[PDB]
Amino acid sequence: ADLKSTQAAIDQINGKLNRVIEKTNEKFHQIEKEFSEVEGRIQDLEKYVEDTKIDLWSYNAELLVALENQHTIDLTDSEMNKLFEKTRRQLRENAEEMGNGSFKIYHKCDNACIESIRNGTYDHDVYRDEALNNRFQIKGVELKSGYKDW
Amino acid sequence: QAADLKSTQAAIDQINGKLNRVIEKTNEKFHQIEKEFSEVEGRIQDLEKYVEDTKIDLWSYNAELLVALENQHTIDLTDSEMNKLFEKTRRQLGSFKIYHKCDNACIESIRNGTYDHDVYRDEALNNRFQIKG
Amino acid sequence: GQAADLKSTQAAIDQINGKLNRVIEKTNEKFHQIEKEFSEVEGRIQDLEKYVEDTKIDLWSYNAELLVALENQHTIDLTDSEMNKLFEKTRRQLRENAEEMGNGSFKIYHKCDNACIESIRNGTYDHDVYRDEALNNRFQIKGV
Repeated sequence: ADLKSTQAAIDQINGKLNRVIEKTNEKFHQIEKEFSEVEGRIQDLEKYVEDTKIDLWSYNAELLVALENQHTIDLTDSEMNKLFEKTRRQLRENAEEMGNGSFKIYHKCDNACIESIRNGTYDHDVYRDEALNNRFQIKGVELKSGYKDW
Repeated sequence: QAADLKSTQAAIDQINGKLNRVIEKTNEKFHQIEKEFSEVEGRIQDLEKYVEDTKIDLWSYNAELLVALENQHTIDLTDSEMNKLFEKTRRQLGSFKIYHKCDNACIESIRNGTYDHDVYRDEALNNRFQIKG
Repeated sequence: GQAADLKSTQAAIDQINGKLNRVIEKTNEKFHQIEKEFSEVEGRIQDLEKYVEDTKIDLWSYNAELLVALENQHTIDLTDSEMNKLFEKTRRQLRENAEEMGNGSFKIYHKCDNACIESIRNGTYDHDVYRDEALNNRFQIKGV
């Protein structure tokens, strides 16, 4: 094997290898970034769902109180107390009880979280396919020993 | 010294061969990953729409019960306490029917939708080629 | 001009093969890590969807119960057209999402068990960060 041609078929292969190395290093970091975004969106959405749930339950508690205050219902009646306890159990889960029973609500999904859920997008990289490497020849030279025909 | 051509060509060809299998398998895998990502992102977008529809319909119901009670003169939505409840519903919001952002297909997908989850076929390590010389 | 030295060539070839095999093993491994993370993300979205369904039916069940209490209390008459639409909206949900135990009685079954709930609040994804492979340097086969 000729040295010149041999180190050419070696530099060619190596250059192709180095492109594949550089591109995969790159693509993997993109893929990692995309995952963090998707995962971030899911955590934001989970927060939004919790916030949504708590506000609906807080509302249920507030309606029973408004109706009681105006004497339309009496929360001491058995069936009404049961509904009230249902709301308190769900609120106890969140909020607090600041003694006076009142439940102070705290959102977990801030305005950035809300915006991310509403209009956030994702960095979606598309890999630029790599061209396969052409087959090589490699030139060969004659050993100086033995008969060389005319 | 002096490496035999024939043999050296075989080593180079074994090497280039495996390399091309790697360029090919990774070329494809990355497009599969890109696809699975798009599906995952579509599922999240569809779930967000479902969450919104679920929330809005419950708030629509709250507004509707308030108006029904007022209508039969049980409550007055302008009274301070009642108006606070009424304002919460307005703030969150067919008279009390909001069209769904998550359609039948959207609902089908978030509940039963499957994924194009490609499992990579491990490429074997390339054996050492012993060049004759 | 000159012939390629055997020992140098074998060297240059093993050197390339060594780097390529590192790439093969590392991509093999990374792709499995990527697949595992996809499954986790997908499972989490599925668990969140289930938690939303449970949240939904519990709120609708509450709506239905208040209507019954108000009716029993005679605050509302379910015969009126508007009150009947409210009742239909709550019954509607129970019928689709709960088991009819007879005579308008329903048993609510949750799709998101403990763990599903923990997973949702717990978070955590096996997020692998690839260790960059170094470019391979030029090997000069004895000569030139």
